[PDB]
Amino acid sequence: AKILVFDEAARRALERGVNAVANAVKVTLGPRGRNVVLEKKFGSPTITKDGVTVAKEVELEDHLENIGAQLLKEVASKTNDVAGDGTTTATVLAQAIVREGLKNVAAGANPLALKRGIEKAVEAAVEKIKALAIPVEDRKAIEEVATISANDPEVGKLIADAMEKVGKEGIITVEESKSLETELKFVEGYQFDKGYISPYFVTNPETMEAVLEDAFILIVEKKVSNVRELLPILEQVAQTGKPLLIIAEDVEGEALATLVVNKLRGTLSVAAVKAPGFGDRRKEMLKDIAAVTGGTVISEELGFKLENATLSMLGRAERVRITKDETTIVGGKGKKEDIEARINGIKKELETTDSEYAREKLQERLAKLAGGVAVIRVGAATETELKEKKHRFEDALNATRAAVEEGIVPGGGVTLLRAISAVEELIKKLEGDEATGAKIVRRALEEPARQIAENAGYEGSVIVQQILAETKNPRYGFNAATGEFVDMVEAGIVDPAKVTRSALQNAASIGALILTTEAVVAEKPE
Amino acid sequence: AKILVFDEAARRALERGVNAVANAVKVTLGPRGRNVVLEKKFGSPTITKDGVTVAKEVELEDHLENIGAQLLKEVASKTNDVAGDGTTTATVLAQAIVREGLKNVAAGANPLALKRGIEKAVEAAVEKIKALAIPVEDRKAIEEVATISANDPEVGKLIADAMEKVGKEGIITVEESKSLETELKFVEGYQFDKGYISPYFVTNPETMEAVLEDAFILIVEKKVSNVRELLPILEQVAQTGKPLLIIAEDVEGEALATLVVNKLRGTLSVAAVKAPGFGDRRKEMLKDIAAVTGGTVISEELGFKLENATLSMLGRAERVRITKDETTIVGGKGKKEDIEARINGIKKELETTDSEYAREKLQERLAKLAGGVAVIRVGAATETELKEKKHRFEDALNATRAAVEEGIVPGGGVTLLRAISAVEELIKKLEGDEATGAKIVRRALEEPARQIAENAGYEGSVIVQQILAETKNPRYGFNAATGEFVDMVEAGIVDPAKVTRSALQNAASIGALILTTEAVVAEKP
Amino acid sequence: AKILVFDEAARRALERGVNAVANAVKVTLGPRGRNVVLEKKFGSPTITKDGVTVAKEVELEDHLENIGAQLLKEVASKTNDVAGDGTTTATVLAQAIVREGLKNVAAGANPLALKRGIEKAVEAAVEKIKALAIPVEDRKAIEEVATISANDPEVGKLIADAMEKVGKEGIITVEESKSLETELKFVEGYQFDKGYISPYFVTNPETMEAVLEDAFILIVEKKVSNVRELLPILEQVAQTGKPLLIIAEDVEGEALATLVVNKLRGTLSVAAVKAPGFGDRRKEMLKDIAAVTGGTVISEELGFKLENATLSMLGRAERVRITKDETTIVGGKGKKEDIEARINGIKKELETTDSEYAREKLQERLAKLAGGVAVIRVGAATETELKEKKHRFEDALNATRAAVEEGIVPGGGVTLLRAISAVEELIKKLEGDEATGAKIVRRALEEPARQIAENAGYEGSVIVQQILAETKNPRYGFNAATGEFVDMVEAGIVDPAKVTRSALQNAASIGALILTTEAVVAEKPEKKE
Ligand SMILES: Nc1ncnc2c1ncn2[C@@H]1O[C@H](COP(=O)(O)OP(=O)(O)O)[C@@H](O)[C@H]1O
Ligand SMILES: [Mg+2]
Repeated sequence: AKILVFDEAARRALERGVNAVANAVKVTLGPRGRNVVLEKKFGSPTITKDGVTVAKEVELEDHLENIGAQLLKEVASKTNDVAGDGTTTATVLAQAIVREGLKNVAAGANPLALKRGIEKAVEAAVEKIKALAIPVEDRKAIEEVATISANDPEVGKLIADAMEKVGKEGIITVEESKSLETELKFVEGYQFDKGYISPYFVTNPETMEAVLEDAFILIVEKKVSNVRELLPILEQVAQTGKPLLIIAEDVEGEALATLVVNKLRGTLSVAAVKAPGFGDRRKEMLKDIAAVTGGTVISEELGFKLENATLSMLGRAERVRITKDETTIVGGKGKKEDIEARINGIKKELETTDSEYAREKLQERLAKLAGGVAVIRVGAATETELKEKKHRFEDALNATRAAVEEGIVPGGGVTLLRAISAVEELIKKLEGDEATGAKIVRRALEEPARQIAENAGYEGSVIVQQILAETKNPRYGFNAATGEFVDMVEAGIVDPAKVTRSALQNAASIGALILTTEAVVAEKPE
Repeated sequence: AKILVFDEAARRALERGVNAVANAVKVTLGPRGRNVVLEKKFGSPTITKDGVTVAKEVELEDHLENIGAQLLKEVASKTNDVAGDGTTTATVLAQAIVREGLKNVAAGANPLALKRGIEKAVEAAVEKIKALAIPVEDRKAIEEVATISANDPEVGKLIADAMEKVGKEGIITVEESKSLETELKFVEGYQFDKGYISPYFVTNPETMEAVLEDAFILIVEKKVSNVRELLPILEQVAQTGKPLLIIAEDVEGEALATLVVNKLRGTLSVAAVKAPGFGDRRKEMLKDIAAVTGGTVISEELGFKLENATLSMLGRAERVRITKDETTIVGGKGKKEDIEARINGIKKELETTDSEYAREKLQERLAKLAGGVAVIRVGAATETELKEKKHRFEDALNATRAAVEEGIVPGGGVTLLRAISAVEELIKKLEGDEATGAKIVRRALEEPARQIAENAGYEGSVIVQQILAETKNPRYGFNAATGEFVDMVEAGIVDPAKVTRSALQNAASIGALILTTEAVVAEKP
Repeated sequence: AKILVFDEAARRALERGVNAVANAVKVTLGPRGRNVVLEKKFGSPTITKDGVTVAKEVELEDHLENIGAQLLKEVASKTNDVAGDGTTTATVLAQAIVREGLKNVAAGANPLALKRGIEKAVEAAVEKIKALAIPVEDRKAIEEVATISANDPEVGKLIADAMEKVGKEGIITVEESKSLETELKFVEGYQFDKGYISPYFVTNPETMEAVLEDAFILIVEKKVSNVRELLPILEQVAQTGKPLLIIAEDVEGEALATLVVNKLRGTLSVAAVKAPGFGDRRKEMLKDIAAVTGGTVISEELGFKLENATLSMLGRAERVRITKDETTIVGGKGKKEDIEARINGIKKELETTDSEYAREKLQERLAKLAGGVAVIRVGAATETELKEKKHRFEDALNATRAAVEEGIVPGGGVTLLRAISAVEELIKKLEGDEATGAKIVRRALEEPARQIAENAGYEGSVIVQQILAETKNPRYGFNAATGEFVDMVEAGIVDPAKVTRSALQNAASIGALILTTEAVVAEKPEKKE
């Protein structure tokens, strides 16, 4: 029992959703976001100033409107997913683009033409972001960036060192130490891009992660779907009192169902994750895990049933962190020999490799194993003070890492504003509805800056003007925090150019999507 | 299926909740609070005059409005949590601040500016509370304070003595004696800031505590989540007929589930508490416990499984008291040797220590082990009369202890009133909406005093005036109890300056929060 | 049936209404202002840019909110009454004063004091307006005032042209032309809207006119129906060989039949035309006609018999045109002193006339007598366009009038911005809420300048700052039409000091009142929930 909806009817419904999210989220953008209250079904209410936190809690009653909300949240988040920030900024830009877009379409503008224009606009914008970016590759550079985003010259050093040694494609993590001091330690471990097969395996509802400490790592290679072939090992581990991380190529049917039940029951704290990589590439990576873990790849190939698996064929580590997009293994306890075994065998095969693509990938396995897993044990005094430093340091890390990828640009929306000039120049060479699109982007670009100042209790439009007024130094901007105009850079208010380029491109993507939408097939109230 | 709400729509909703609580609560403020009737689903109705009692029972049907009520209750209670009182007073102040705040915001005032001013106002107010605070450090001082908060000159003495000997950073506890007399004894024991992992471990529903007498103290270091590795020791202790206190770094899954079931079942009376401190700091404190208890830290480090734990590796004490925020061990039966062993090894490492922070903390461990554990065995006659004295004396203690940290000020709202002048001076240097905020706080400050007189059946505004009239002695105030103006201090109507400073700062926090609220995402019915 | 609303509840409601109207209006303010579309009961709608016109159409469903809407309308109209222009400006200033003020009331300020301060602040403001006023002294100065008020160069031109060739004491009229084009035309001699009492009088068959060259004017107050009384003069004239125009309350019966027959005969060339006005004014006008032609009025109440009339007491003119409904006496031979004394009798009488209607009647007389009557016939392709184009002319005139009266000041709200420094100085001498009151005006004074710039696509606050910034030459302002800061006066962006002063005084009058509200007694929403 579906329900069809076409043309403006549909686009307007989606927009409604888009606005629901965007309006709740943008009140937090900038140094002085406003408070958003979220109520928990059981616990008492919560108050935030974090866009992502609020975005997660936004779900609308109406199917069609919700579809828009979800659709926005998705594309918006895939910004934080590649730069660890700017998910809220992408939402704001998107709202604007959607609004003006639908307005002009309703006034007779051609959707496709608007799109062609919105795209050309963004290109020009991005190109300005680039030519405006400050590279961060020096030692001092990387440290300073992190030092700021963390607000701790020490953690800055650590983050810098951690990167210095593990490398760009290396592994770095922030762990909640128990000690009251923050230190940097280079343990053994691995990390691949796969996450919990079921959101029920989550340990912490807030962070949406599944944290396992001192657990076994059952490394399978088959599709574990039968309970009978799993109960044996599941039992041995049950009596161990320890948690279990399953890394099969997939866990479905009974298998996955059981794992989830006992997990939510308290019988056994587990978490299933799909095997890293694909094809030949995968078994090779499953071994990399067994090596650093001290377990063995239970492959049906070398003939071996699961039920006959010993509570010793499965390696283990000090801590395992599972995200919906990534699995991390800290404290690998495999034989330092097996590990160096892969590292070398990987280098040998690296000389025999000819395709640049294959090379880069062996490179990452090489950098994961070697260098290992730079860990930043975070010291606190309160469970509270910890969550704080934990978050702060973690972000500072993601920030800095992104910062290195695409340089940095002036923050506080200022970079997006400087992009306007580039869009203006484009418009002068454009005409028709296409030019209108370019104009739409140009208007959008003002929102972030404006919204920040606005949230801070200032006249958005006014500040945005005074900023665009200064043409001398493009780094000239408004620091909504102190309420003064300064050099955003020299004021330590910067953003990973990667984050900005993304938020924009993503927002513009959602916009183009909706303008090009001619129908939506939703589910009728079940 | 959520439900968004923005701008004034939201703020007004929250305010509705804020008022629901506040209006039910404030009718109890002061020496003559009015009666509030609360019905119990099963038992017959209840009547109170206690703000906190009433606040707990306030839950609204509307999600949005309730959100406000809960939000208030939280911030309001985190005053009683740091001073053991003034939760109701913080509520009243908050109601006022929220009202005037929203009013002026609706008239076009800038929220942030109002905040900036509400803040500056509080500062100046607090600063006056301080400069007006009565220090409690004398012998008579500390005794009198406690004597009052306990309503027992004897317990006052004991509390005074207990503090006199164990010291500021020392350990003091109130235990439910079996004797019909109240005494002070200086045993052996420990105490850390961690409570029952599950509210189901509670022994007394009223006091919300978990009291275990002559129990074993299974000191673990791993995350006990498996039943198999716990059943062995759980069984040995089960046949002992004695209770058990588990102090692992955490108890979850099956382990925590089983412990709770048998507890509520009657199979085994236990209670799980998380391990004190964090990190290296923690294992060091887990040993301090084993030392005073006569047990051993079951650490997987020194290689040792839990199932193989003997009913002798776990020390024991005469009584263990568990609160949702604190665990107390009275009657430590560890070898007097193992104890003095930590005391000295702690002093040696204390000379090698250089960071002032690390020092102060070894200081508390040092004061916990040494001085010991001043215990106040509480004598009663009824299980009822006991819970009462228990609570009363315990609060009196916490009150007095806090009273020593930050001095005392005139009660009956009078101190808050004296803060007005400070706010006035501030306003004269302020302008715009910022000045308005300051004015909001200034108006709020009158509520407590006013409300008290009101509840007592007098003209609030009138009394509040006659008080602000006298400029000579700031301790001049109205005693709603006798219906006469007197020296609040010399009249024994004082308040821990810490309590007051908190209630204000907290209320003003809720206020600023709501004014800065632009949206709320609630769950649909 | 009533509902009693107090405190903030009441003020907010009122404010909602105030803003409802004000925001519909402000959309028009300035050169880049746009139009509002007012639905009419039957025909096409009204498409204006005029404050009061829009304001008057606004009617809110909620009683309290509506009361607010009304109070604001009053500000609009009373300003239109006192100056005919600057209604939008007054609305904006009122809105501004109401919000900034209502805020302060919520903050605990005493409204009464706020009022006193507002009042004092306005006085100081007005005084500064006068202080910057420049007297209108030439064709340019006027072309400017008009071009602006109408927001059209062309309109400003014709108004200047006409105004010039009709003197500042003249009279200009706006009429509905028939072609697509607008035309400016002057009325030569004395003329009134009465035509030939009988089509037979016609002289030209191609123009349906009655042209009498060098003729005698017979001015009879009473009617005329009896042939007898006429014959004596008709013979005297007939023998003169000259044409004759007879002006009497009416010419009927055998008396008219005579003139016609003789006319058609060739006996005597004549034409009859009813008296100009009515009541005592056509009596006073006949005399006007008298003084202009030179003849004598056969005043039935001065003691004159038509039968005893003489060529000695007849009016004489160089020419006479009579259309189906209009009469024009060209080249009247009247005595100069008779005219002037006839004129200065109206002047030395206007200075005692109140009802603006009586001042308009006693003005078209003094206009005719000064042969100074211009008329702009506005053309357009559609009724809707025309009705607005027509209106713009009317506003431009009202402006011009006011400009001549109290002077001219720099436009674009610039002049009111300059009033700020005055209120500022005043504040330094004020205390308490009274000082707050003054501050309210201080802020309000920016609204006009802001909204103009705003509706043009600029930052209100920004522009107002740069203006208030350069304090060397008060004539410094922003040209919201070109987007450049300039000397407002030199740029030709000026406003009649009268409208400015009025707008503010009216805005401030209602505004302050509102701030003193503490209760409202309205109708309980009839059958609603
Ligand atoms: N080009 C211009 N630049 C700056 N101000 C202008 C310009 N044209 C008109 N104005 C100003 O706009 C104002 C009011 O315009 P208008 O829309 O006609 O409303 P109102 O009913 O108040 O007269 C005046 O102060 C006038 O001088
Ligand atoms: Mg006008």
